[PDB]
Amino acid sequence: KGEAVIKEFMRFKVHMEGSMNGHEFEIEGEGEGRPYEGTQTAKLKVTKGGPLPFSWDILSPQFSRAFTKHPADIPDYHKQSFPEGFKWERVMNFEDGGAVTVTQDTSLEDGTLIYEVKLRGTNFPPDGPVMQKKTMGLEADTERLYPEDGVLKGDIKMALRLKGGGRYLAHVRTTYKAKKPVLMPGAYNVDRKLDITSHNEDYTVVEQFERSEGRHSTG
Repeated sequence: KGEAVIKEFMRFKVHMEGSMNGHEFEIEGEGEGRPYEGTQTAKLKVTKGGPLPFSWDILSPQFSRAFTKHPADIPDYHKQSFPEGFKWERVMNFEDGGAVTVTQDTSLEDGTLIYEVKLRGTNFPPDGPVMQKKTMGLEADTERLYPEDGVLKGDIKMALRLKGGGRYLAHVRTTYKAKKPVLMPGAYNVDRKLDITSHNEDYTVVEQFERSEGRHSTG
């Protein structure tokens, strides 16, 4: 059924189980958006291990690949994968040695997208900006994707804003795997900006917004 199945308005539910420097936690949330316009929002709640003793900015990019706008000539790998869906596998590596491995499953149940996330973060300095909660959101960035063996492989130069000024950098590498063969794009870029739009004081309830749009590279 493919893109037919992804409607101009879609809802999702998400659950994450994670650990950061051995601190176990869980998140549950729900979201919605306009998949063809590249916009979405989510409301997340900490359901275990709260209040989190680390930056929310580690978690925010783990909460939705059906919601990227494409120009007419770039086929949408993720939208085509439905109703079966897809998985992804990510490594984030930060300038001070922090490391995060993340896996995700995306399915569709009764017209709602279902996301299950598993996260493990290690090697964060206990007095660094992530474990001291001294970051201030993700800067806009670009994911360079290329096709290989029926999967997409992405690379991001990510930047977290520091409280008081400056940037805290990471590289993000992800493989995106449809559960059935789909029409492959060529190599292309996805430009993203993800904002935390509201939160309670202890970040046990958080809302975020993301705009995502695919484009060709010029070289």
